[PDB]
Amino acid sequence: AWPKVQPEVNIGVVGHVDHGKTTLVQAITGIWTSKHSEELKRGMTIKLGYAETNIGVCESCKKPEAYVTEPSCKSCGSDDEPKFLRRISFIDAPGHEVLMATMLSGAALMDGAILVVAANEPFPQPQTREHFVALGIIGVKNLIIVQNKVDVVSKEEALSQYRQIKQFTKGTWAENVPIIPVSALHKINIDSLIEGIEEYIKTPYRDLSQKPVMLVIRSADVNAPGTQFNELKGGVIGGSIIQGLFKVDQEIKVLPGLRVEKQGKVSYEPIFTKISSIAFGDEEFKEAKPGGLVAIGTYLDPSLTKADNLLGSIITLADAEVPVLWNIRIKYNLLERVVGAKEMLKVDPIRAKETLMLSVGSSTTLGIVTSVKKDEIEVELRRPVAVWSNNIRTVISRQIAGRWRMIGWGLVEI
Ligand SMILES: Nc1nc2c(ncn2[C@@H]2O[C@H](COP(=O)(O)OP(=O)(O)O)[C@@H](O)[C@H]2O)c(=O)[nH]1
Ligand SMILES: [Mg+2]
Ligand SMILES: [Mg+2]
Ligand code: NA
Ligand code: NA
Ligand code: NA
Ligand code: NA
Repeated sequence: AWPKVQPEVNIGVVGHVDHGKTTLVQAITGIWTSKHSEELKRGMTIKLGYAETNIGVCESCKKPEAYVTEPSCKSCGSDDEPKFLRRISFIDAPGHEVLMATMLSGAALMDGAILVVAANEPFPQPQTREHFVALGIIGVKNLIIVQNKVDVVSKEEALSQYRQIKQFTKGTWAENVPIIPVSALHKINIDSLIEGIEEYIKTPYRDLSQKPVMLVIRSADVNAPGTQFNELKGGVIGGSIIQGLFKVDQEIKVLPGLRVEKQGKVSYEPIFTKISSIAFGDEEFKEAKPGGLVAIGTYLDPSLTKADNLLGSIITLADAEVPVLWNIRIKYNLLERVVGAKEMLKVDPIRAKETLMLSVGSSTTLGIVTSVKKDEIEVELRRPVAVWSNNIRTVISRQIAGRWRMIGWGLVEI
């Protein structure tokens, strides 16, 4: 039979609102992650979506139909058992223009991505561009472009759009990114997509000797219906491990941690705890490695792990030396244009005293620019950040026309 292992790779699903991201994740995994009525009432799904699947190959059948997402070869007309390849997970990022920050949060977890482009809409829509550029900046360059909703357009329309997309990727880092036509709704040509995922989004090399670091996704910020969060022994903290590994019974800390407030003075103090259990999907494990949304059981009271006063952005081993900073220095670069805006806009230079939004790991923090000199800024953060490394790229956003727009990026210098 097929093994039960944790997912070994995270694949983002990005693109403009209503282009078919959640439907595509369903076509691949069988799982619809969002709540239909909530989406109806709000006109959007604000949480990240998360789902998993095993991937196999029927070695007798021919490709792409030989690829399967369950232990059967019936889809390619064979009674043989498919060979297990790997388990993968998807991170369904919101496409709505008011939700870039959430997308950026999700993007911190991606090892690769699928950009979903609706065939029946003008390419490229504002969040098509914004998400594409964000992926570029962050370094999620193992990309597949999917032309979705091919069932509603003619061959000529699809061809025309294809030419637009080729023209778009031409002369960029994505010049050789494949473009795969599908219908997510009708599950048309999904096997070619799986084939593409195996070809273009290889599981990255993981150096398990690195210090363990996990980026935290608060439970209120994610729809992960398939992942067990058992509070029997205490609060469960979900997220994704970006380096090293964690093990049951290990001592860990949540950083920046708990908001304290002693005599007008405000600080965030680390929350130490211990791993009581580790879960992926509906299975328990002795250890957890990068890839997948892991559920780390602790011995903490759930009232703490769910608290607004807990700034839980990362988890590390208890021994880890991690600066927690209220004021940071960033060596930045600005985009030329506000790529996510409807109007054609140049991004203005960074000005002292302006408010910026900083995406660091899975966290989002507003800050005031105290100093701007050359290609470095100093910013006083509304809440501190935990800087677990010297090589950390933050994404910079600015409020424009009542929405937060990505305008650039930088290195957090410590
Ligand atoms: N005709 C057609 N409709 C689709 C397809 N994929 C998604 N849709 C529809 O388009 C709408 C947007 O899909 P959704 O996955 O919610 O887009 P998201 O906002 O990017 O997650 C939904 O009503 C889907 O039923 C497709 O391949 N063909
Ligand atoms: Mg959706
Ligand atoms: Mg139909
Ligand atoms: Na599956
Ligand atoms: Na198949
Ligand atoms: Na990544
Ligand atoms: Na068609």
